[PDB]
Amino acid sequence: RATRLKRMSEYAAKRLSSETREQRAIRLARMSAYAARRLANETPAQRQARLLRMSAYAAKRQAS
DNA sequence: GAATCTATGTAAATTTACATAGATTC
Repeated sequence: RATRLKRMSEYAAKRLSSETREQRAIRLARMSAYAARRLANETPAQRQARLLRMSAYAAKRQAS
């Protein structure tokens, strides 16, 4: 696992550092579309858990 | 406070694209 995960991270990082502007823009656009649909399709339970995590993070940022 | 976007990790189909956590933007 560690040997696989380390090598996976190396491959990913290597791809990322060599991305063209266009490749990065595409990847980010796809991620923002993915997040937006996840947000659109959230259940009431998922929404509540998310808002609680976000308030926890905000409080944490506030304290440091 | 909450919407929105993104850096990071890695499950699943070497490379894609998913998924989470958390950072930014409003």
